[PDB]
Order: sequence, then structure tokens, then C-alpha cells
Amino acid sequence: NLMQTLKKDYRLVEYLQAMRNFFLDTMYDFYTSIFDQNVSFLNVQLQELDGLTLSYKVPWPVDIVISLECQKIYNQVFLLLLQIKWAKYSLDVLLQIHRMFLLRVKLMHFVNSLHNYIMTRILHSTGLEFQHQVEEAKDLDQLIKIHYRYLSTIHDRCLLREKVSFVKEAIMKVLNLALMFADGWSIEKMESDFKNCHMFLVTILNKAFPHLESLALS
Amino acid sequence: REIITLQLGQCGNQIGFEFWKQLCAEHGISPEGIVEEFTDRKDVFFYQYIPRAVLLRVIHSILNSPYAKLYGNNWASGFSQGEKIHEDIFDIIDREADGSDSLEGFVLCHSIAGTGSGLGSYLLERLNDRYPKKLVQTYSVFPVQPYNSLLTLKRLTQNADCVVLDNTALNRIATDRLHIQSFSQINQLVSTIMSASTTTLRYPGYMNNDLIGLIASLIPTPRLHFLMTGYTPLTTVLDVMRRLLQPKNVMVSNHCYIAILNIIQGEVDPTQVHKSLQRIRERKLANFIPWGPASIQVALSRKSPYLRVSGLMMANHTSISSLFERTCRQYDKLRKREDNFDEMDTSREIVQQLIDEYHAATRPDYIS
Amino acid sequence: REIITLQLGQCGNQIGFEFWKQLCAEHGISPEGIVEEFTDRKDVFFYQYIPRAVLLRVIHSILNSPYAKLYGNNWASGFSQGEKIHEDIFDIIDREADGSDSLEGFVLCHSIAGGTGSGLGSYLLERLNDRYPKKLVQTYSVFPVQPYNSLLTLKRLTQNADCVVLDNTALNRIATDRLHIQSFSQINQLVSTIMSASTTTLRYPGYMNNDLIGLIASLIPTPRLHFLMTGYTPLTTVLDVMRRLLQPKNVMVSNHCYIAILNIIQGEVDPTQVHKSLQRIRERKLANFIPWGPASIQVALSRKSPYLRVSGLMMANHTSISSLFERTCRQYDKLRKREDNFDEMDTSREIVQQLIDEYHAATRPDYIS
Repeated sequence: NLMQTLKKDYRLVEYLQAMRNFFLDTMYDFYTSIFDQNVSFLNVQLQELDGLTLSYKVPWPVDIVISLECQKIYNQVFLLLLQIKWAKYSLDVLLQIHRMFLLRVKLMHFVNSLHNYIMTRILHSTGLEFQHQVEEAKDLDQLIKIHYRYLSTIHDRCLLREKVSFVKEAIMKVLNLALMFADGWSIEKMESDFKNCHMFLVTILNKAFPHLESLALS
Repeated sequence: REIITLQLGQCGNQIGFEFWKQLCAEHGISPEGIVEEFTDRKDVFFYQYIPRAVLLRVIHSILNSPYAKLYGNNWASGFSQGEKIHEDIFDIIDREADGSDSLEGFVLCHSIAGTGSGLGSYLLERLNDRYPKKLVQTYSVFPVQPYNSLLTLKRLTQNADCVVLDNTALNRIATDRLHIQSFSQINQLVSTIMSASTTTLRYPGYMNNDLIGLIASLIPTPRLHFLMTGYTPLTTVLDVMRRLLQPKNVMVSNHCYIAILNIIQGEVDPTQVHKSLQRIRERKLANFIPWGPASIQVALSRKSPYLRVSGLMMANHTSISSLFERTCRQYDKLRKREDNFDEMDTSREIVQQLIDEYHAATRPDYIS
Repeated sequence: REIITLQLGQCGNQIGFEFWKQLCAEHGISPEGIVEEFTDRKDVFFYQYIPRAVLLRVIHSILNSPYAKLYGNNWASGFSQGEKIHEDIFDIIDREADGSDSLEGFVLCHSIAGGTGSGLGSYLLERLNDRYPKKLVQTYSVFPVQPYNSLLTLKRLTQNADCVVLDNTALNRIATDRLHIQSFSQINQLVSTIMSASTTTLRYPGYMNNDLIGLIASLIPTPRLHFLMTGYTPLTTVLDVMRRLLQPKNVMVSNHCYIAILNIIQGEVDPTQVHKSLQRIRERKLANFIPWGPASIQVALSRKSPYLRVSGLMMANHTSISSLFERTCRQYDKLRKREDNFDEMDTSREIVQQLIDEYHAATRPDYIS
């Protein structure tokens, strides 16, 4: 009965669908303005290096589901996602002289492949399964568990919890190559670094826990 | 961020109108430009509803259609007439460009086979002049004709930011899978090619929310900015892509690819796409450049509910060089066969450069 | 607080009748000036029913109409006549002032190009400031030997009339594109629409804007910047009407930025989403403003005449209106070098030089001093 009167009438499920939608279109125009700061400037933009804490307002009938420590995890994945959209768009908006272009495809590929992995293979696989699960909610408690078994797993597949200084930092430091090379528009000293860190990336990730092989091809 | 269309000559006005027919058929917009009751962000391709169309004899034919609520043969001949109405047409562009909030691109439908090829040559040099931050993509159509063609190439080689559509290969599909032998029928596929090309932009998803997001993944360098398409469905994700690499379907009449982008519009599951790429690599149905590590991309979308698994393929294949060499040979044919006649040699020099780059683009030493 | 209206010249007497037949139609007033059966405050323009008008060949054309019971060409020639009928007309004006309870303003309809207007309209503005010093004198003047009549008149309107220009060039243009007329008898139809909706908030009881001062004071900050412009869109939400106002394709005109905007809405739109519309407008940044002083964009609502759907009128204070002056004064200098004292026309050119200077200096970050 409770789940029945909770689909509408304090529609907790409807609110949940919007949550994972207003981040993870609309949010494309929002970030592009940030590329070219102030704390009030953003609000009118939204209503239209690692910060931008985002929150939301939830009514009491759904407060018990989307807890306070639940907002931060949803915020955690949003921060990291933008840095990927950043590097992906920074190397995209533009269009031994031509030798730079060979450093573009050798790089614009790699960040693009990673982005194809986090969003499609993870942020859409578990998402497609989660919706098929909540529509069979039959309990006050288990709806928390099926939900809590969606963040604590999406925070693991997207490597952000542990093994950060062992694996995650590698993707982080090579992301700085997407910033340095973007501004300049020394060249030989980039591939010596790039061919090293990229090989450092594969020769470290080679330990593969098993789902990492979906990107290990490149 | 919107994209404005321009239809030139009988051909361009023909292909655009039918494309606007099906696009209005897919969307929930009645022919009278009035919304039908019966999820889609349509501000990019529609203004609140009137399309952002710039049409340029066939005008009577367009008006005679019930869609009236929706708004010589020399190349040098077209070039002269364009300067005559320079400010005449550019006011229509400027009233809409500045009339558009944030313009994003410039799509062009024109045939380089008479006057539209000359006028189209005029727009490119002119559009690069005024607007330096605006994308220019051209959906040119290919087949005294060698002359008009080769000039438009010279203009298209350095002006346009980015799709070949040859009639001969399209003529082949006309008989094979349709059994027709007609102009009014071949374009039915062209509209399908056009509409499905921009499906990710009219139906928002997670990836590819801007046209610059799609193209620049393919184009490695501004010189190699020529693409060819594929559309087999006329079934899992693996069945589609394998049907796409067959040369019977490619709309083009050693060699290797540069990059592949695929569009999936069905209800396929995102669980099986990453494995399909593997079987494509293991079985190795295609080769890439030996220098740069090339990748294949594929995007999921949503078919128009107001309208079954279909798909489109965009390719950057170095075999496109052969198409140029034919008309090129045809030019050398009529040059020694028959007031300055000097610009024609300048066009012949630059198009020679691009071809000579294709043949070197597929070598293990593309550097230098 | 009533407003006595005066009409001079052929153009002025013609637009007024079309302004009168429009106003009495919005109310339940028969052409015989009698109420018909069929809340609307009607005291501002009518006396207890007679309109507070003073009309000054064309009069015969008005008395032949079924509305009978409703009541040379040189600048020097027009003025000379004025001083000769000085005493005759003021007793007509004075008796109407004492008759009113608390007279507030003076609406005047005249054309600078019109000879009679360039001679008799100019004379009144000096006498009106002399006799009654505490009364605003606002005019619905309309721009068109022709440059002479225009510039000589502008010398008076910049110091006498404390407050709207209607350019016939843009009006004749609008007639062709969206009305397809090709006469005077057709273009006047749209002229009446502007004046009618201009005084909408006064004829219906509202919260603010209950006097002519209630509209003008927010527009004119300084005694020099006293020129306005109008815009009529309908020829549906609140956000729909505003996006058509700011387009120069409908404003009757031929860096540059505004001073203050007044929006008048005559429909029954939901007044909750008007604050949503303004936010998107500031986001799009469709109009440029002044950085020196505090200004805002305003909007007001009213009710359409029930006895007669959303309309819209905007009041604009733009510095681009200075260009129209330059065009005129340019032709004036052109005729000065090609052709009793010839000195009054000399000082008039100098004083209008200050006006065009004030606007061109207004679009700078240092307009003050």
C-alpha cells in the first residue's frame, strides 16, 4: 500500500528520475558557459579546479530515501564527470607544423575512449538495470537497499574510492596533458612524456576488478 | 546552438524540401507549421514554428505544394550573378544570423554537376570572410561538367570545415534494392541519409550534444575533411555494423579508413555494444592508418515516436581519392581537346595537392 | 485630474478625430455623445458627455460626419497669424481650464512639416509656458522649405514641451510590407491605435499609473533627454509579446542604447509568469543599457475594452533618435548654402546642436558633467 501511494502523491520515484537526469541536452549549455569565478553568476546560468558543490531540495516523504550523505556521492560523480567533458570539449572546440595534429589524434582518441567507457558502459548499464528494479519495489526498506546498491557500486566501477594513488592518479596526471596542450596553440618533450605515461597507464592497469578490461584495449 | 540550412539550384532545393518533408513528418509538426497534439528539443532546427531555411524556377513548385505555411550552365556564370546580389542575400542571412540567438553551423545542400555550383562557390569564400567562428558543413552532391566540378573542389578544399554523395552509386541502389529502371525517388534515400545523420542533435542524449562533437572525432587534419556515409537497413548490434562495412552499401563509386562513427536508432541494449567492437577487431574486417591509433565510435539514439532497428555509418576512407582522379583525368582530357584562363590552372594545382596527400596518408610514414 | 487636448493643423485635426472615434468606441458612447446600455473610468477625457477638445476647411469635413454633435505654408506666415488671434483663442482655452476641477496637462497633436503647425503650434508653446507655468505640455508631434519648418519648430519643442515622435517615413514603409496599401486615410488607422493604447492605464482603475506624470517621470531623467518612441507589436504568453517589442523591425524609426522602457499589456495574461519572462530577457541580453545611472525595465497591465487576444505597446527612450535630427539638420545646412534679420534661424541651429550633443554624450560612461 505504501509503495502504491508513493508512485504519485508525494511521487518519490518521479523525483528520483529527475535527480540522475539534471546531471550525468540541458547540462551541455551550462558547462560551455563556464569554459569561457563568481558564486551568483552561476545560479542565473543554471536557472537559465575541483569545486562546484551541487545540492538539491527533497520533501520529507522522500528525505528518508535520498539522505544527506547520499547527496555527496551524487556530487562526487558529477565533479569527475565534468573534468572529462572539459578535456573532451577543450580538445574539440578548436579546428613539424602539422606534427601537432598527430599529437591530437593520438590524444583526442584516448580521452574520447575513456568518456565512452564511463558514461555508456557504466553510467548507462547500471542505470538501465536500476530502473527495471525500482519498478518492482515492494517495501519501505528494500527500496533503500536497491538504491544504496546503486551508488556504492557505481562509485566502485568508476574508480574513485580506493587505489587512487595507485591507478586513479595516473588518469589524473595525464589529464593535465589535456590542459597544457590545450593552451599552447617543447613539442618533442611531450611525446616522451605522453608515450611514457600512457605506457605507464597500461603497464599499471595490466594487473586486471575484471570489468576494467573493457577499456584496457586502449 | 542552431544550424541554418541553404538550398541552392534545382538540386539543392529539391533535396532540401523532401528532407524538410520527412523531418516535419518525424517531428510532431503538421504540414501547416502548426503543432499537433498527439520530449524533443527542436529549437536548434526550428524557430517559434518556421524552419530556418534559405532557399535559392523551382520556387513555384515549392509554393504549389501544400507546405506553403513552412517558411546559363557555366560555373563562372554563377560566380558573376552571386556578386550582383551580394548584399541582397546576405541581408537575409544577417537578419537571421543576428536573428538567431547563438548560431552554431552552416549546412549546404548543392550539386556541383550548374549555377548552384557557381553560387555555392561564392558563398564559401564569402562565409569565411565575415563569420570566422561559424562551422561550415557541405552536403555536396557529385555526378562541360568537369570544369564546374573541379572549381567547386578548389573552393571546398580550404573553405568548408567538413560529405560526398555521388549519384552513380546512388543510381546503383536505385535499381538493386528498389527496381526503378528517377530523380524524385533517389532523393528519398538522401533525405533518410540527412535526417538520420543529425538524430543525436534533435533528440538529446548523453554524448554528442553539438555538431562539432561528431565531426572532429573523424577529421584528423583540416586537409583530410572528406567523409562518406553508410546506411544498410533497407537483429543485434553485431549484425548491424557487419552489414555496414560491406562495400555494396557505401555511397561511393592500398587503402584504409581513418575513423568510423556509427548511429544506432533502435531499441538495442547497451550491454552488447562493447563486445561487438571486439568481434570487429578480432575478425578484423577493416584496417586503419598505420601511423595513428584509429578508433571506431558508435552512438545510441531514439527513433521518432510519431513515426525495427536501423543504423547509419559515417566514414573517412582514403579510397575517395579515386573519385577525384576520374574527373581530374576528364579535365586533362578536354584541356587538350577543347579572357585569362589562368584560374583553371590554379584549381588544378591545389586539387593535385589533396590527392597526393591521400596516397601518402595511408603510409607508415605520414609524418613529414 | 483631467487633460485638455488641443489639435492644430490639418494633420493634427485629422488624427484627433480618428483618435476620438476610437476612444468613444472603446467605451459605451454613442456617436451622439450619449451613453448606451450594452467600471471603466471615463473622467480623464470626457466632461459631464463631451470630450475636452479644442479644434483649430477641414472643420467642415468633421461636421458633415455623423459625429457632428461630438463637440500659407511658411513658418513666418503661420506665426504672424498667431499673434493676431492671440486674445481670441485663449478665452476658449482659459474657460476650459477653470471648468476642470484640477487641470494637469495639455495634449497637443500637430505636425512640424504642416505649415499651420510650424506657425501656430510653435507660438502656443511659448505662450503656454508664460500663462500657466505649472502644467506639463506633451505633444504627439509627427516628423515628415520642408527642412526649414522642421528645424525652426524643434527649437521650441526642446525647451517648452517637457515631453513622442511619429515618423511618416517608417509609417509609409510599414504600410507596404505588412498592410499593402500601395493614402493618408489608411495609415491614420494605425496612428490612432498608438495614441489609444498610450493612454490605456489612465482610463481604467489600476494600482499605479493614475496620471500622466505617473508614466513620464520614470522615462525622462534630465530636462534635456525628453524624447520617446513607441512600438505596437500585434498587426500567447507574456514572454511572447516582449521578444517582438525589442526588434527594430516594428519600431517606427529609420554606441546606441536605451534609457528606460515602459511596457503596456492590454490582455488577460496570467500575471505570475511575467517575472519569469524578464529573467530570460536579462539572460539573452537583447537590449543594451546605460552604465552610469540606475535604470530598470518596467511593465504594466490593463484590460481591453469589453464592448469591442493580447495586444502590446512599448514606450522607448533611445539615443538612436538623434540620428533623425542629424538627417534633418544636415539638409538644413544644405539649403543654407544654396538658398528682416535672418538671425533667429541661426540661433535655432545652435541650440539643437546642444541636444544632439547631449545624447551622443549620454552613451558614454561619463555623461555626467
